[PDB]
Amino acid sequence: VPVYIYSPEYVSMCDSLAKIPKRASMVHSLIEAYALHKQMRIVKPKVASMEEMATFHTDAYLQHLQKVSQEGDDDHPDSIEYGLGYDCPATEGIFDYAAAIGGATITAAQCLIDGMCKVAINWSGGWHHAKKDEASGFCYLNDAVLGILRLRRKFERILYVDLDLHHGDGVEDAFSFTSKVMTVSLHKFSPGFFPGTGDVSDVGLGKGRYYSVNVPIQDGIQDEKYYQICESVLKEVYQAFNPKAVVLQLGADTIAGDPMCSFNMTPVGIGKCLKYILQWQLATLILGGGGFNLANTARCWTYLTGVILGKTLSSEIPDHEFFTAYGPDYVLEITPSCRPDRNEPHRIQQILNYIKGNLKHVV
Amino acid sequence: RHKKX
Ligand SMILES: [K+]
Ligand SMILES: [K+]
Ligand SMILES: [Zn+2]
Repeated sequence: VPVYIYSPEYVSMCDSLAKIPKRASMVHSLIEAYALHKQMRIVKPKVASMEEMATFHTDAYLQHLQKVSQEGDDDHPDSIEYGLGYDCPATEGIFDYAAAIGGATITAAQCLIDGMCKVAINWSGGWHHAKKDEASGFCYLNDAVLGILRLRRKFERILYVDLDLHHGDGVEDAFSFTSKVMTVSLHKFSPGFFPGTGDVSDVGLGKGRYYSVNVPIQDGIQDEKYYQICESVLKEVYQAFNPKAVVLQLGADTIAGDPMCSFNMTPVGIGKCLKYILQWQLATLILGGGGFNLANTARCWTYLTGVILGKTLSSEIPDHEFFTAYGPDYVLEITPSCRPDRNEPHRIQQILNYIKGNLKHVV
Repeated sequence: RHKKX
Protein backbone atom coordinates (compact mmCIF):
# COMPACT_ATOMS: atom_id res chain seq x y z
CA VAL A 1 0.00 0.00 0.00
CA PRO A 2 1.41 3.48 -0.87
CA VAL A 3 2.40 5.91 1.86
CA TYR A 4 0.52 9.25 1.60
CA ILE A 5 2.31 12.06 3.44
CA TYR A 6 -0.49 14.06 5.02
CA SER A 7 -1.66 16.02 8.02
CA PRO A 8 -4.26 18.84 8.33
CA GLU A 9 -1.55 21.13 9.75
CA TYR A 10 0.80 20.30 6.88
CA VAL A 11 -1.79 21.04 4.20
CA SER A 12 -2.69 24.32 5.91
CA MET A 13 0.98 25.34 5.92
CA CYS A 14 1.32 24.41 2.22
CA ASP A 15 -1.88 26.41 1.45
CA SER A 16 -0.08 29.64 2.44
CA LEU A 17 2.59 29.56 -0.28
CA ALA A 18 2.15 32.86 -2.18
CA LYS A 19 2.07 31.60 -5.77
CA ILE A 20 -0.25 28.57 -5.20
CA PRO A 21 -2.83 29.53 -2.47
CA LYS A 22 -5.22 26.74 -1.38
CA ARG A 23 -3.65 24.28 -3.84
CA ALA A 24 -2.64 21.76 -1.18
CA SER A 25 -6.19 21.74 0.19
CA MET A 26 -7.65 21.34 -3.30
CA VAL A 27 -5.39 18.39 -4.08
CA HIS A 28 -5.97 16.59 -0.80
CA SER A 29 -9.73 17.24 -0.87
CA LEU A 30 -10.11 15.82 -4.37
CA ILE A 31 -8.09 12.69 -3.47
CA GLU A 32 -10.28 12.34 -0.35
CA ALA A 33 -13.41 12.96 -2.44
CA TYR A 34 -12.39 9.93 -4.56
CA ALA A 35 -11.91 7.87 -1.33
CA LEU A 36 -8.26 7.09 -2.30
CA HIS A 37 -6.89 7.82 1.21
CA LYS A 38 -8.76 4.66 2.33
CA GLN A 39 -6.39 2.71 0.09
CA MET A 40 -3.18 4.30 1.38
CA ARG A 41 -1.12 4.45 4.56
CA ILE A 42 -1.32 7.99 5.92
CA VAL A 43 1.92 9.20 7.50
CA LYS A 44 2.23 12.48 9.40
CA PRO A 45 5.28 14.45 8.18
CA LYS A 46 8.03 15.28 10.66
CA VAL A 47 9.39 18.81 10.48
CA ALA A 48 12.97 18.98 9.20
CA SER A 49 15.56 19.91 11.81
CA MET A 50 18.13 22.63 11.07
CA GLU A 51 20.74 19.82 10.78
CA GLU A 52 18.74 17.92 8.14
CA MET A 53 18.29 21.12 6.10
CA ALA A 54 22.01 21.92 6.48
CA THR A 55 23.06 18.66 4.77
CA PHE A 56 22.35 20.60 1.57
CA HIS A 57 21.68 24.24 2.42
CA THR A 58 24.22 26.68 3.96
CA ASP A 59 23.67 27.86 7.55
CA ALA A 60 23.96 31.42 6.33
CA TYR A 61 21.08 30.94 3.91
CA LEU A 62 18.94 29.06 6.43
CA GLN A 63 19.69 31.69 9.11
CA HIS A 64 18.66 34.48 6.77
CA LEU A 65 15.49 32.60 5.71
CA GLN A 66 14.53 32.01 9.37
CA LYS A 67 15.25 35.69 10.15
CA VAL A 68 12.97 37.22 7.48
CA SER A 69 10.35 34.58 8.12
CA GLN A 70 9.70 35.74 11.70
CA GLU A 71 7.69 38.78 10.63
CA GLY A 72 7.77 38.45 6.83
CA ASP A 73 10.42 41.11 6.18
CA ASP A 74 10.18 41.46 2.38
CA ASP A 75 12.55 44.51 2.29
CA HIS A 76 15.79 43.10 3.78
CA PRO A 77 18.92 44.29 1.86
CA ASP A 78 20.56 40.82 1.89
CA SER A 79 17.45 39.11 0.47
CA ILE A 80 18.39 39.81 -3.19
CA GLU A 81 21.63 37.80 -2.85
CA TYR A 82 19.73 34.90 -1.22
CA GLY A 83 17.20 34.81 -4.09
CA LEU A 84 14.24 36.28 -2.19
CA GLY A 85 12.19 38.80 -4.11
CA TYR A 86 9.46 38.72 -6.71
CA ASP A 87 9.47 34.94 -7.37
CA CYS A 88 10.34 34.06 -3.77
CA PRO A 89 8.83 36.66 -1.40
CA ALA A 90 9.74 36.53 2.29
CA THR A 91 6.26 35.76 3.64
CA GLU A 92 5.79 35.43 7.41
CA GLY A 93 6.22 31.78 8.37
CA ILE A 94 7.98 30.80 5.12
CA PHE A 95 10.86 29.17 6.99
CA ASP A 96 8.34 26.99 8.86
CA TYR A 97 6.52 26.21 5.61
CA ALA A 98 9.78 25.21 3.90
CA ALA A 99 11.03 23.09 6.87
CA ALA A 100 7.64 21.32 6.87
CA ILE A 101 7.92 20.45 3.19
CA GLY A 102 11.56 19.43 3.51
CA GLY A 103 10.55 17.29 6.45
CA ALA A 104 7.67 15.70 4.55
CA THR A 105 9.96 14.58 1.69
CA ILE A 106 12.55 13.24 4.17
CA THR A 107 9.78 11.35 5.96
CA ALA A 108 8.63 9.82 2.70
CA ALA A 109 12.20 8.81 1.97
CA GLN A 110 12.54 7.24 5.46
CA CYS A 111 9.37 5.15 4.93
CA LEU A 112 11.03 3.89 1.78
CA ILE A 113 14.30 3.13 3.58
CA ASP A 114 12.40 1.25 6.32
CA GLY A 115 10.52 -1.00 3.88
CA MET A 116 7.20 0.43 5.03
CA CYS A 117 6.17 0.91 1.38
CA LYS A 118 7.42 0.75 -2.22
CA VAL A 119 5.74 4.09 -3.04
CA ALA A 120 5.67 7.21 -0.85
CA ILE A 121 3.89 10.39 -1.95
CA ASN A 122 4.41 14.04 -1.10
CA TRP A 123 2.28 16.03 -3.52
CA SER A 124 3.24 19.27 -1.73
CA GLY A 125 6.95 18.76 -2.41
CA GLY A 126 9.15 18.89 -5.51
CA TRP A 127 10.68 22.39 -5.06
CA HIS A 128 13.46 21.56 -7.46
CA HIS A 129 14.99 25.02 -8.25
CA ALA A 130 16.36 25.89 -4.78
CA LYS A 131 20.15 26.10 -4.52
CA LYS A 132 22.33 25.46 -1.48
CA ASP A 133 22.43 29.17 -0.68
CA GLU A 134 19.59 30.61 -2.78
CA ALA A 135 15.83 30.47 -3.14
CA SER A 136 14.74 30.28 -6.81
CA GLY A 137 11.61 29.72 -8.81
CA PHE A 138 9.08 29.63 -5.96
CA CYS A 139 11.38 27.16 -4.12
CA TYR A 140 12.89 28.09 -0.75
CA LEU A 141 14.30 24.69 0.20
CA ASN A 142 15.21 21.76 -2.03
CA ASP A 143 13.21 18.93 -0.49
CA ALA A 144 13.97 16.74 -3.50
CA VAL A 145 17.71 16.97 -2.79
CA LEU A 146 16.98 16.30 0.91
CA GLY A 147 14.90 13.25 0.00
CA ILE A 148 17.61 11.95 -2.37
CA LEU A 149 20.33 12.32 0.31
CA ARG A 150 18.13 10.44 2.80
CA LEU A 151 17.59 7.59 0.33
CA ARG A 152 21.37 7.46 -0.20
CA ARG A 153 21.72 6.02 3.35
CA LYS A 154 20.31 2.70 2.06
CA PHE A 155 20.17 2.79 -1.76
CA GLU A 156 23.37 2.75 -3.78
CA ARG A 157 22.20 4.60 -6.92
CA ILE A 158 19.31 7.08 -7.07
CA LEU A 159 17.57 8.12 -10.29
CA TYR A 160 15.81 11.51 -10.21
CA VAL A 161 13.25 12.03 -12.99
CA ASP A 162 11.80 15.51 -13.32
CA LEU A 163 8.66 15.94 -15.52
CA ASP A 164 7.87 19.49 -14.38
CA LEU A 165 7.69 22.05 -17.26
CA HIS A 166 10.88 23.72 -15.94
CA HIS A 167 14.43 22.36 -15.84
CA GLY A 168 15.17 20.79 -12.43
CA ASP A 169 18.34 22.84 -12.08
CA GLY A 170 18.70 22.79 -8.29
CA VAL A 171 18.69 19.01 -8.12
CA GLU A 172 20.98 18.66 -11.16
CA ASP A 173 23.49 21.15 -9.72
CA ALA A 174 23.44 19.53 -6.24
CA PHE A 175 24.51 16.21 -7.81
CA SER A 176 26.33 17.37 -10.96
CA PHE A 177 29.74 16.12 -9.68
CA THR A 178 28.63 12.60 -8.59
CA SER A 179 27.87 9.35 -10.39
CA LYS A 180 25.73 8.05 -7.49
CA VAL A 181 22.75 10.18 -8.43
CA MET A 182 21.58 10.41 -12.04
CA THR A 183 19.26 13.32 -12.84
CA VAL A 184 16.89 13.27 -15.84
CA SER A 185 14.79 16.34 -16.67
CA LEU A 186 12.30 16.83 -19.53
CA HIS A 187 11.45 20.54 -19.89
CA LYS A 188 10.84 23.55 -22.08
CA PHE A 189 14.14 25.06 -23.14
CA SER A 190 13.89 28.34 -25.07
CA PRO A 191 16.03 31.45 -24.40
CA GLY A 192 14.15 33.69 -21.95
CA PHE A 193 12.27 30.78 -20.37
CA PHE A 194 12.99 30.02 -16.70
CA PRO A 195 15.52 29.06 -15.56
CA GLY A 196 17.44 29.16 -18.83
CA THR A 197 19.60 26.03 -18.34
CA GLY A 198 19.32 22.35 -19.24
CA ASP A 199 20.20 22.04 -22.96
CA VAL A 200 20.98 18.52 -24.22
CA SER A 201 24.71 19.38 -24.03
CA ASP A 202 24.48 19.76 -20.21
CA VAL A 203 25.60 16.35 -18.91
CA GLY A 204 27.18 17.18 -15.53
CA LEU A 205 30.80 17.79 -14.47
CA GLY A 206 33.89 15.75 -13.52
CA LYS A 207 33.12 12.34 -12.08
CA GLY A 208 29.46 13.15 -12.75
CA ARG A 209 30.04 13.69 -16.47
CA TYR A 210 27.16 11.95 -18.33
CA TYR A 211 25.13 11.51 -15.09
CA SER A 212 22.93 14.48 -15.90
CA VAL A 213 20.45 14.01 -18.78
CA ASN A 214 18.59 16.98 -20.20
CA VAL A 215 15.73 16.78 -22.70
CA PRO A 216 14.93 20.23 -24.14
CA ILE A 217 11.41 20.33 -25.55
CA GLN A 218 9.49 23.08 -27.36
CA ASP A 219 5.95 24.43 -26.84
CA GLY A 220 2.86 22.42 -27.68
CA ILE A 221 3.91 18.86 -26.99
CA GLN A 222 1.08 16.34 -26.45
CA ASP A 223 0.77 12.99 -24.67
CA GLU A 224 1.82 10.62 -27.44
CA LYS A 225 5.09 12.28 -28.47
CA TYR A 226 5.99 13.14 -24.88
CA TYR A 227 5.63 9.49 -23.86
CA GLN A 228 7.65 8.31 -26.89
CA ILE A 229 10.45 10.66 -25.80
CA CYS A 230 10.21 9.77 -22.09
CA GLU A 231 10.12 6.00 -22.61
CA SER A 232 13.01 6.14 -25.06
CA VAL A 233 15.23 8.05 -22.62
CA LEU A 234 14.13 6.13 -19.51
CA LYS A 235 14.66 2.77 -21.24
CA GLU A 236 18.28 3.72 -21.94
CA VAL A 237 18.86 5.32 -18.55
CA TYR A 238 17.51 2.27 -16.76
CA GLN A 239 19.81 -0.17 -18.67
CA ALA A 240 22.84 2.10 -18.31
CA PHE A 241 22.51 3.27 -14.67
CA ASN A 242 20.73 0.39 -12.88
CA PRO A 243 19.00 2.58 -10.25
CA LYS A 244 18.19 1.10 -6.82
CA ALA A 245 15.67 3.87 -5.96
CA VAL A 246 13.70 6.58 -7.86
CA VAL A 247 12.60 10.09 -6.98
CA LEU A 248 9.96 11.37 -9.42
CA GLN A 249 8.91 15.04 -9.68
CA LEU A 250 5.53 15.43 -11.37
CA GLY A 251 4.89 19.18 -11.67
CA ALA A 252 1.54 19.74 -13.38
CA ASP A 253 2.56 22.98 -15.14
CA THR A 254 2.83 20.87 -18.34
CA ILE A 255 -0.93 20.29 -18.42
CA ALA A 256 -3.24 22.00 -20.93
CA GLY A 257 -5.07 24.87 -19.28
CA ASP A 258 -2.03 25.98 -17.30
CA PRO A 259 -1.72 29.76 -17.50
CA MET A 260 1.92 29.24 -18.52
CA CYS A 261 0.47 27.71 -21.72
CA SER A 262 3.57 25.97 -23.01
CA PHE A 263 3.23 22.20 -23.10
CA ASN A 264 -0.15 20.65 -23.97
CA MET A 265 -0.20 17.51 -21.91
CA THR A 266 -2.96 15.63 -20.06
CA PRO A 267 -2.69 13.57 -16.90
CA VAL A 268 -3.03 10.37 -18.98
CA GLY A 269 0.23 11.03 -20.85
CA ILE A 270 2.11 11.79 -17.63
CA GLY A 271 0.51 8.68 -16.11
CA LYS A 272 2.05 6.52 -18.86
CA CYS A 273 5.49 7.83 -17.88
CA LEU A 274 4.61 7.11 -14.21
CA LYS A 275 3.43 3.59 -15.07
CA TYR A 276 6.71 2.87 -16.91
CA ILE A 277 8.73 3.89 -13.82
CA LEU A 278 6.47 1.94 -11.42
CA GLN A 279 6.96 -1.36 -13.30
CA TRP A 280 10.66 -1.23 -12.38
CA GLN A 281 9.30 -2.08 -8.91
CA LEU A 282 11.93 0.07 -7.17
CA ALA A 283 11.48 2.19 -4.05
CA THR A 284 9.79 5.31 -5.55
CA LEU A 285 9.38 8.74 -3.95
CA ILE A 286 6.61 10.82 -5.63
CA LEU A 287 6.65 14.61 -5.60
CA GLY A 288 4.53 17.36 -7.07
CA GLY A 289 5.91 20.74 -8.09
CA GLY A 290 4.55 23.40 -10.40
CA GLY A 291 0.90 23.70 -11.44
CA PHE A 292 -0.80 27.10 -11.72
CA ASN A 293 -4.25 26.00 -12.86
CA LEU A 294 -5.17 24.86 -9.36
CA ALA A 295 -8.13 22.62 -10.27
CA ASN A 296 -6.27 20.94 -13.12
CA THR A 297 -3.28 20.32 -10.81
CA ALA A 298 -5.65 18.55 -8.40
CA ARG A 299 -7.20 16.67 -11.37
CA CYS A 300 -3.72 15.58 -12.48
CA TRP A 301 -2.35 14.42 -9.10
CA THR A 302 -5.63 12.71 -8.17
CA TYR A 303 -5.62 10.77 -11.45
CA LEU A 304 -1.92 9.86 -10.87
CA THR A 305 -2.65 8.71 -7.32
CA GLY A 306 -5.25 6.50 -9.01
CA VAL A 307 -2.66 4.99 -11.38
CA ILE A 308 -0.29 4.35 -8.42
CA LEU A 309 -3.24 2.45 -6.88
CA GLY A 310 -4.14 0.61 -10.11
CA LYS A 311 -7.69 2.11 -10.05
CA THR A 312 -9.65 3.88 -12.73
CA LEU A 313 -11.58 6.75 -11.22
CA SER A 314 -15.06 8.01 -12.10
CA SER A 315 -14.97 10.71 -14.81
CA GLU A 316 -17.48 12.72 -12.72
CA ILE A 317 -15.78 14.99 -10.18
CA PRO A 318 -17.43 14.10 -6.81
CA ASP A 319 -19.17 16.73 -4.69
CA HIS A 320 -16.70 18.17 -2.20
CA GLU A 321 -15.43 21.45 -0.66
CA PHE A 322 -13.99 22.83 -3.94
CA PHE A 323 -16.57 21.39 -6.38
CA THR A 324 -17.32 24.77 -7.95
CA ALA A 325 -13.66 25.21 -9.05
CA TYR A 326 -14.18 22.29 -11.46
CA GLY A 327 -16.82 23.92 -13.67
CA PRO A 328 -18.03 24.29 -16.30
CA ASP A 329 -17.49 20.60 -17.15
CA TYR A 330 -17.00 18.98 -13.67
CA VAL A 331 -15.03 16.02 -15.10
CA LEU A 332 -11.59 14.63 -14.32
CA GLU A 333 -10.41 14.52 -17.94
CA ILE A 334 -8.54 17.47 -19.40
CA THR A 335 -8.80 18.29 -23.11
CA PRO A 336 -5.66 19.51 -24.92
CA SER A 337 -5.62 23.00 -26.43
CA CYS A 338 -5.90 23.43 -30.20
CA ARG A 339 -2.48 24.84 -30.86
CA PRO A 340 0.58 23.72 -32.80
CA ASP A 341 3.16 21.24 -31.59
CA ARG A 342 6.41 23.17 -32.13
CA ASN A 343 8.52 19.98 -31.87
CA GLU A 344 9.94 18.79 -35.16
CA PRO A 345 10.56 15.02 -35.46
CA HIS A 346 14.12 15.55 -36.69
CA ARG A 347 15.18 17.75 -33.75
CA ILE A 348 13.66 15.24 -31.28
CA GLN A 349 15.61 12.47 -33.06
CA GLN A 350 18.90 14.41 -32.80
CA ILE A 351 18.24 14.97 -29.09
CA LEU A 352 17.48 11.33 -28.36
CA ASN A 353 20.48 10.14 -30.38
CA TYR A 354 22.77 12.55 -28.53
CA ILE A 355 21.45 11.25 -25.19
CA LYS A 356 21.91 7.63 -26.29
CA GLY A 357 25.55 8.43 -27.12
CA ASN A 358 26.10 10.12 -23.73
CA LEU A 359 24.71 7.13 -21.85
CA LYS A 360 27.12 4.71 -23.59
CA HIS A 361 29.76 6.26 -21.32
CA VAL A 362 27.83 5.43 -18.12
CA VAL A 363 29.52 2.18 -17.03
CA ARG B 1 19.22 35.06 -13.20
CA HIS B 2 15.70 34.69 -14.68
CA LYS B 3 12.09 35.26 -13.57
CA LYS B 4 9.71 32.26 -13.29
CA UNK B 5 6.59 34.27 -12.50
K1 LIG C 1 11.57 19.01 -15.79
K1 LIG D 1 24.76 13.43 -11.42
ZN1 LIG E 1 7.59 24.28 -13.08
